[PDB]
Amino acid sequence: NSFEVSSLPDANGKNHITAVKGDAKIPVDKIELYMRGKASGDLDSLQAEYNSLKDARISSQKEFAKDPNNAKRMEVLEKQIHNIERSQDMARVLEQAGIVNTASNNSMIMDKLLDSAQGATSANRKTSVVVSGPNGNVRIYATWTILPDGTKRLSTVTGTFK
Amino acid sequence: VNSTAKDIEGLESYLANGYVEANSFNDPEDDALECLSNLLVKDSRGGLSFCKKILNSNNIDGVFIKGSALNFLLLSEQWSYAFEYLTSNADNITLAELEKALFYFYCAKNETDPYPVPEGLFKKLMKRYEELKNDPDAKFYHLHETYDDFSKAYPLNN
Repeated sequence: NSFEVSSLPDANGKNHITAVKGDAKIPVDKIELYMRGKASGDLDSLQAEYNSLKDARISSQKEFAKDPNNAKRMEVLEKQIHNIERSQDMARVLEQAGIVNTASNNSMIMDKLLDSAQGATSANRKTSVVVSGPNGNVRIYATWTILPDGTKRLSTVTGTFK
Repeated sequence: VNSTAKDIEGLESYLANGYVEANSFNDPEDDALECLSNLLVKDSRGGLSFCKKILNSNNIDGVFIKGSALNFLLLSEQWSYAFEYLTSNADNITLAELEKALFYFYCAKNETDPYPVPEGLFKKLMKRYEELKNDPDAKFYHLHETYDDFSKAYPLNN
């Protein structure tokens, strides 16, 4: 009972290291992006730009609304911050449980994620697993993309169900 | 950098398949938000059409993007559709949609001539907040803070 680590190309031809088991796949970078608080972007500067837009909209919403480039930027920034906060929260959750950021723990998490994905159809693209640590257990939640060949690629991991 | 046609293709793919590109390793909801908001500033009609399709889809795993779609409509010439959608769906809008709705009206309080609010919508929104406020996912939308801003903006209404 094992998973394999290989390199698979994305739509632009760029290779990504990927853990594979059965009919499921996890780009290994997902561990940093979603579970260990290293989501993309600089939180402090992102929040500063979002705040100035939010404050412009709060004080003058009609005028803010007139140029959709405002809504576009603000919403894009909001999703980046949202992805960072979910990822830092996940890192906090694993740390609280004593599941430190090591290769073996991250392999453990991925193996269990891959196991939970084996059934997944287009009828249900969401799974969850319990991982174990020195300071207790935690449930984590994954969402999956169903590919044209029916295999699954991990989209997201979060500490809470959505 | 995508044409409007390619952004539209990606959005129809997300609605039908759950991905914008089969071999994109990004979260497809992130890809879909890029496509939707890129479309909106280039092709308002098409951008707002796909906002509507996203709100009405029953086949989308993304929650954040339903907020986005609602939000772009609220801030567009088609705000009335978004008011109507909220009135008709308040009972079961998501966390993301509820927070956008509550935030929009908080902001609207500062407008010199805010749009007329449909009968009973604020009561519906508040009720839905009481149903969702204990959802452990709520904090990632700052629902509680947005609720306080809303209620503090409409205190006689509390």
